[PDB]
Amino acid sequence: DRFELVKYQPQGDQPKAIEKLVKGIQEGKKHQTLLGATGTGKTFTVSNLIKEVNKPTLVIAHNKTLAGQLYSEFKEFFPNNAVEYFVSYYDYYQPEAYVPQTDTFIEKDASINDEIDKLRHSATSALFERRDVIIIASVSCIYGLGSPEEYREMVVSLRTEMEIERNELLRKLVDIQYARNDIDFQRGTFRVRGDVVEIFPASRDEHCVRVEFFGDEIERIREVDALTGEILGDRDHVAIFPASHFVTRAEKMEKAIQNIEKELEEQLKVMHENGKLLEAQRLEQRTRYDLEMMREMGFCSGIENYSRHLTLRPPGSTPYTLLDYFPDDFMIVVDESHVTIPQVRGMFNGDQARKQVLVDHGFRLPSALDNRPLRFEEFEKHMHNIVYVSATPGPYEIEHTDEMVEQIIRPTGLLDPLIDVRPIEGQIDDLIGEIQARIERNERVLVTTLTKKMSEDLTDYLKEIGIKVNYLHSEIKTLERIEIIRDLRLGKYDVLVGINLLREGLDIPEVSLVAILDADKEGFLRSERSLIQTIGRAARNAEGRVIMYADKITKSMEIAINETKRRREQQERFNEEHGITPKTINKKERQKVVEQMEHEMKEAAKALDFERAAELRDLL
Amino acid sequence: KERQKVVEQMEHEMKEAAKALDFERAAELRDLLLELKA
DNA sequence: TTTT
Ligand SMILES: Nc1ncnc2c1ncn2[C@@H]1O[C@H](COP(=O)(O)OP(=O)(O)O)[C@@H](O)[C@H]1O
Repeated sequence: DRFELVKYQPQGDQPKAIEKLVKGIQEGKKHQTLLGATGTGKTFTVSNLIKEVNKPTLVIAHNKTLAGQLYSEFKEFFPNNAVEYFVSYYDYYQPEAYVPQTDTFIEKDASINDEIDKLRHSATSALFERRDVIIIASVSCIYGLGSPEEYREMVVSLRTEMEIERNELLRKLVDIQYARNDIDFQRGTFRVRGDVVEIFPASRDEHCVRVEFFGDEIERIREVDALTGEILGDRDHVAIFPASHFVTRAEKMEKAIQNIEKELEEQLKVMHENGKLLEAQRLEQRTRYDLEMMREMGFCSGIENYSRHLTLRPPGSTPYTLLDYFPDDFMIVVDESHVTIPQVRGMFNGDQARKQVLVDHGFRLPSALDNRPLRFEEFEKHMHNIVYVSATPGPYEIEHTDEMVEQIIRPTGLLDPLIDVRPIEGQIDDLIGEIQARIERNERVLVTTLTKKMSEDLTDYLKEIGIKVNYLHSEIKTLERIEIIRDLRLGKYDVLVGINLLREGLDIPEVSLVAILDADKEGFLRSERSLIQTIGRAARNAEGRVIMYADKITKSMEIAINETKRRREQQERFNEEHGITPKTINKKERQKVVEQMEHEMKEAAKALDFERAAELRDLL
Repeated sequence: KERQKVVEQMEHEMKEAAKALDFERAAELRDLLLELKA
């Protein structure tokens, strides 16, 4: 079950980085940190690590876009091993919560995205079928999922020449959440024509399994294209896995409704005892309806709130998560650990706050808190070997690593950027001329401001002057941010102005200067981490530069600038010694009418009506 | 997988030309994609 | 930006 890594070849200090990481695992180190400067080919080093050490491995990312971005990259890297994608199947999700300040109730609202649910089944099922598995996951991997042991157990195993009656197979299929559907054959479904059962495994939406009977004997098991009926391959064994990650059998369920009534009675005593009358009226009203529905249907909305009860498991119990579907001997790679670790930690506490106000006000039983992500202590318990990837490791990462593993040599020898510090007086003006110059070399600019105020003004200033610019409002969704970045790349804007440039996908090779206003102001935005990552955006260009405007040099500035300067020096040492040349890898009435024609254009692109999209483009 | 890999790749590239506003190229791809489905 |  080896990993088969598939166009590059370790360049720069990649070999050395890989060497240390692997050795580090071999030495059985629990925490290592790959201190990779931006643009150094971090995901490729990780890839090499994975191949040499040969464990199933979990890759955690802070946002879904990056996650998707790595997934793509790893499917290309290991075309022959199971790369999987474990994220939230919610395409929209407005949680249930209560606001006491206004006595109003947010109903849970949610649309499940079929493609993702499939990719999550693809993921958990893969961990049971083979060892050559990479999963790219969000913090979804610390949220809850049925017992891996109950799931591994509820697998229907078919093999040719097996004895088994067709209808018996059907029973088993229903007990694990499959749905007989003859007219609309989709994943999660099976269909029957005489001696042929066709199951559409929940983890596929393209291929299915055809089980041809003769009496009570499986004759052959085929893989077929579901739409067509075209045969892809015979199998002598097939594992069909549950079509859902949390199935309660009727027997478990009866006892649960019991336990929920007992909990409920206990809780009512305590509220009535404390004169929380309104809250008990509601707790009981709600819990009782939920219960009726569970006797009638073995289903109610918000059923997940009762999850711990459906496991028959004792209070305070750690959820089962993806972490649990892995072998004991597994590896975790934490991309952007400075952001991702905080995020992994903040999940339990953000979750428990929301539910406690719901429970205090009687919308949910206390047992509802047992439906939670993991505490970080619990996460920690699944740490066999863990590699942290960051140009700016966080405190957790530093504290637990013995020696960093640095990776600073970019593939095309692209250098860390030159930094100018200049004073706060003349700021806007000095900057203005640095932008004009840049517009003249068909190059782009990022400027970071501390505030909404300064960002807004300077943007209006730029526009007033006939410069093309966009203000990245913190309220901008990444989907939108990407339209804007692209536009910057293409030249529809020449400058971007914002507060946080460390927002996703801001790494663009056409950017030749990064201006940092109010650099000496420390805080979050001018910490060593921020400064560095911000400096980071100027290193995708053979000419990259950074101007920090500041009246003094702060501890943050010092460490930031110093590190940039050490790196650039080694990257030049190397470049020289290796003969490499740094190459770049690569008006109110009109405002409203353009916004509406851009929508109608984006719309026609999606419909693939590319001729209409172009009429609209040439309009704009 | 090999035929669908090509299709999935033509697909990506076609969304990509749309996003560059290279709609000309996007149509060309579209029309090509249609023929292979057929 | 992320989750139920
Ligand atoms: N060994 C290599 N040889 C050639 N090119 C590489 C190599 N490793 C990475 N690259 C490419 O060069 C660029 C820099 O890598 P990137 O993934 O941006 O690194 P990071 O994850 O540190 O930002 C990427 O587009 C990457 O695909």
